[PDB]
Amino acid sequence: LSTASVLAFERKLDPSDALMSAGAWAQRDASQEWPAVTVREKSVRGTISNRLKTKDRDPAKLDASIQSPNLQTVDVANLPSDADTLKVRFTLRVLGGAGTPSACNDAAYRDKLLQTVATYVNDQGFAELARRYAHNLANARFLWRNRVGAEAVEVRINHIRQGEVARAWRFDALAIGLRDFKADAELDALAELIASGLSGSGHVLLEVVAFARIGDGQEVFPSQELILDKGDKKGQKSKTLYSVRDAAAIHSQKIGNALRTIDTWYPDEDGLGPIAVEPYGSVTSQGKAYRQPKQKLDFYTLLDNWVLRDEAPAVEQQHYVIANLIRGGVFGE
Amino acid sequence: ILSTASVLAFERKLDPSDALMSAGAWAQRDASQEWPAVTVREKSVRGTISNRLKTKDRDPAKLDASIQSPNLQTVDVANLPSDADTLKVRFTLRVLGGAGTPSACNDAAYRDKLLQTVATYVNDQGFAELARRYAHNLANARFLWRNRVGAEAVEVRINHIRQGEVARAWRFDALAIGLRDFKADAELDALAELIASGLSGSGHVLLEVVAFARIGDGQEVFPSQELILDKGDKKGQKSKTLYSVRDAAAIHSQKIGNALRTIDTWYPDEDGLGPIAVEPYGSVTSQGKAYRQPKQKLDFYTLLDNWVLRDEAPAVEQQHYVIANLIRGGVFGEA
Amino acid sequence: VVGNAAALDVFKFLSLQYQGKNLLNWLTEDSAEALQALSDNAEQAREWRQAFIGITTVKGAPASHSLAKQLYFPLPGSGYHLLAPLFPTSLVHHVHALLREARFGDAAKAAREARSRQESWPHGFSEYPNLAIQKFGGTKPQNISQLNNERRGENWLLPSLPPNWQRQNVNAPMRHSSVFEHDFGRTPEVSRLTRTLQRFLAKTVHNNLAIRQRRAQL
DNA sequence: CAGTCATCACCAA
DNA sequence: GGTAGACGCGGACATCAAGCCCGCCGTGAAGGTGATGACTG
Repeated sequence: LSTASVLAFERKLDPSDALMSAGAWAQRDASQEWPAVTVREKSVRGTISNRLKTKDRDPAKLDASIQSPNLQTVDVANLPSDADTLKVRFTLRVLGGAGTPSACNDAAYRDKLLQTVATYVNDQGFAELARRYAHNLANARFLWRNRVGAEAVEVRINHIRQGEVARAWRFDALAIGLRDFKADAELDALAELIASGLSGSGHVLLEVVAFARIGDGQEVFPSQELILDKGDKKGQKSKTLYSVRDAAAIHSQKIGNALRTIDTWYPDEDGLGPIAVEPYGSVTSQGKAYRQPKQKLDFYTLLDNWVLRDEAPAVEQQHYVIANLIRGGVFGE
Repeated sequence: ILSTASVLAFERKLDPSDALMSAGAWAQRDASQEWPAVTVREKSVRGTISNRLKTKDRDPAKLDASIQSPNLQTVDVANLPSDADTLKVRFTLRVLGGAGTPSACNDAAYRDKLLQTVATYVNDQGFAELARRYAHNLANARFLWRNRVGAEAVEVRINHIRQGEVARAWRFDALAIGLRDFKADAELDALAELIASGLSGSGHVLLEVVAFARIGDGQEVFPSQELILDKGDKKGQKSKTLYSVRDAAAIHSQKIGNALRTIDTWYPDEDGLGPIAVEPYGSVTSQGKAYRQPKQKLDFYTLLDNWVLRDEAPAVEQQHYVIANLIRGGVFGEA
Repeated sequence: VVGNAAALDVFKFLSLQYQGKNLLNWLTEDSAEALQALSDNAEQAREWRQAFIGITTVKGAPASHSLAKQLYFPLPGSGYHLLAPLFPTSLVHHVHALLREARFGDAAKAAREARSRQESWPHGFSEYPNLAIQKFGGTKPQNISQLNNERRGENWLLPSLPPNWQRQNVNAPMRHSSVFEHDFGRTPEVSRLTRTLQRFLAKTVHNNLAIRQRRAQL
């Protein structure tokens, strides 16, 4: 018995892209007609402020480049001077059926995987995963640099059945933290909805609205476009900010990253905050990888031990494996 | 062992907004909530050729005709109105805190050694030495670049806003405070400890800085000018274009931020000349001179890696410079 | 040489006799070039001369297949002939070697560097834009006949497209210059016609037996 | 004891 | 609900210096042919 050479898992917890608008507090419950924060291109006189190479360090050019200016063109978005509040709105579907692959080569391995996932589900649900996703919705983790030093953050979540709304939550996103998962009774009512979405019991569509009191005319931070394979002249643009039609925006995959920062079960520094759910636990912006292949805690060891050889891990690693299957990917050999 | 990180990044601290200009009468300063803005105006002008002459087309009839003929140009201009005499300049300022912690890195051990170095700085000397010089540049009106040269009275009103409404109000007189010396008193040091609490994460700091410069009736004010660059236009249609927001002349936020960090009086030429802006290879570019060269080993890229990697702490004067560059930000990496 | 895919290695040993000598036609017939350096007996020489004739001669029976095309053609006053077309391996090898010296090579790229040095005297290079590639076999093309020496399953297909299948959008709205200033037809494909009418107006009539029949259609 | 069905090495810039 | 008949000339359009660094670019499946080898009815 081997694992299949083709495995494809669809993503669950599928969010849209979020769009930005601006206004003032005490109008935030009449905030349906706020104008969008716009993308503005500007040009910058600056200074040569990089390290200087010593490999062709001619002092005729290198000692003289410091004294002369540096001209760059960037992009920037701000709040208006009339307004002091960022608004971010996106939607979220919770699908369910989170153990059945969409593409396979074996059938015995598929039945073994489905009965393994059913063994996981019919003694503990998705509740430990669902309340961790409900934590990351309840605080405003998805506001990445925008909440940093924000004075007050409010997160509103609406459950939507038709044109009318069915259930509404309100929060204080700064009371809820980024390193704890201590909750109350109000967040458990969101966790049970997400756990009824992940188990296929119901249809779940959510509208997440976050308000951040930042300041008059201060700078907001939309997502920056990866511009790849250019081959151009002297940096005609060096920062392009992502927008949709006349509205600054955040990519859907960055919000999707912020929702699945669930993993407090990694070996070395589990007391040092949750990271995202990756197969090799890698945080790239910090330049290291928790859950190496050498310490047998990555997904491609635990999955193969638990599905094939009937070597069930600890429950805290079972949550990691089921989180990797809610994520999705190409897990084939 | 222990080389530098190939990717480093530091988010800025002390982020200002765009300063919008408006105009009105002095002694109506405390009713100045509805003053109309200073608007940018387009004008056409008839100068002479007041410029130098090249001689690659030398002929006795070419250059004489080029001098004796007029010059026709089209520029922008901003003026106070024909009844107002005071320039109101208003922006906000956020102070964040968490100075030495980078936002992106590669080496984990270098990251931990950098945080150990910065944490060893912060406790035996707080942020107060940097915060009182920042509060000096908020106290005088250094952010008024040309608009205070020859001004009669300059008046700064810094509010601290911890709710919808102000909780704490200052009022300075920016001409009695100089531009050359860092001398303080009992009203400036309260602003200095507010900024020092903001830089060390001990609270929420948001300010609303309003400056009032009595200039005169109808005189020209000087909003920021921007680059219309990397086009290669025809005819040179606009030799000067003034920055504005929705129908209001303004100063770029980075020029205000430039003025707020003229702190550096430790560069090895002199200190009595005055401060310069903290930036690595400390260079004023409008004067064409780079103080603090990499030759005399005093720039940020030598002080930082001798202080972090090899434990060679610099002078206590230069540690304020290194921490001021960390409050600034930037992209640091492989040499 | 189409045949067994796991047997096309002895074909290299049988066809190396057209390399070096002129004795490729010495193995089957004219075995005087296969007796002195062959070093085999009469049974071995006869067996080699018999087995080497089965390449150029027939291998199997003449037939077709259900996955073949076999088109119909109407006759002038009769029924039909079935036309079963075949793949011209010889012709595609010739045009493929012909185009690999015309798109790249020595002269067709040294003339491009001569253009890159901006100093060129007249010498002809060739450029084939917007081709297409087709693969035969797949990851292993040796099951097909040879398709490996410098083909590698990459017959290069010349473009034969229509002219007007890459158009733009029509925007003649109620504009202050998109209504009145749009009285000329500012399109993107008239630059070649304007450049031709410009650069064909300086030549005299000293060679005027051909240039006086182009403006009649322009 | 003879057709037929899954596998098996054979090549290959 | 009135035609009527015309719209100017000349002349000129700025010069200077400068344009960033660092890391990285995913995996799985896409072969026909005889030749025994095992099955064999």
